[PDB]
Amino acid sequence: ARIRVVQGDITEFQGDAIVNAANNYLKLGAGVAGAILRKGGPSIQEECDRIGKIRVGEAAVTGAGNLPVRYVIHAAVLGDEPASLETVRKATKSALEKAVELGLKTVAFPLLGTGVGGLPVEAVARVMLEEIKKAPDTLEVTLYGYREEDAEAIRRAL
Repeated sequence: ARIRVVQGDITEFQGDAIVNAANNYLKLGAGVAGAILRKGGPSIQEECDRIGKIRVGEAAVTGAGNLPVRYVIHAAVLGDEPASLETVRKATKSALEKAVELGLKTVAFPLLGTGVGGLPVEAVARVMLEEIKKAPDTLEVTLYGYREEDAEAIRRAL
């Protein structure tokens, strides 16, 4: 895979899709998921509802409403199970698996598990980069740090 690192609002990403740090109930509540719902519109939650609960570690795909991107890949990092580097690794792999299957060429990922999940940026960046590097070169993953120091931490892990 190809990798870019930026600092900013993931909802403004211009590409094929963005990954949402989701709970397995696919409920857009706390975190940026709330901003995603806000800017994307209720259609995102509606599609999530139609899908129903999934298992922590898995991912689900829906449209992105009014977001510049086409899809929102919901990576379930916590909920019925606590966030951990293990759930982060699994959710990342699942999100990537969905991206490849849709033949996407540009997808943005946040540091899964570091928001509501409360996991450390350095450890999460490491785990996610290991999984991302296994993806095909046809896919370019943009990692978003919500603070400049987070983006800098991701770059140090490259």
